Amino acid sequence: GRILFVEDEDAVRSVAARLLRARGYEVLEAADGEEALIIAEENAGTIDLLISDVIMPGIDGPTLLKKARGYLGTAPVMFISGYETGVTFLPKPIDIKTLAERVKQQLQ
Repeated sequence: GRILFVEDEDAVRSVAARLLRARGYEVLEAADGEEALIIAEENAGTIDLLISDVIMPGIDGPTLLKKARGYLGTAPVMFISGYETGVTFLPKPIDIKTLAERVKQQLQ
């Protein structure tokens, strides 16, 4: 499954991305919404899931969704934070077992 994972905190993003790759997903990482929007455009219609932090330097995750939803098609979207159809919310700190369960549910 091709996941676009948008998270400004490098160590949080990298852990989650590596653990998702260990489960067989392709994970395209972005550190901000402006990078994510370019990735979404260049991969339009091939992304299966967007996972995004809510509050990030630059545009927030929900604004990214508004800009990127067309490139994402019907892909589900999962927002994450320590604080439109197919939109879910997972609190931080992220538990990998729960993250993997939710990714699987949204993709199946």
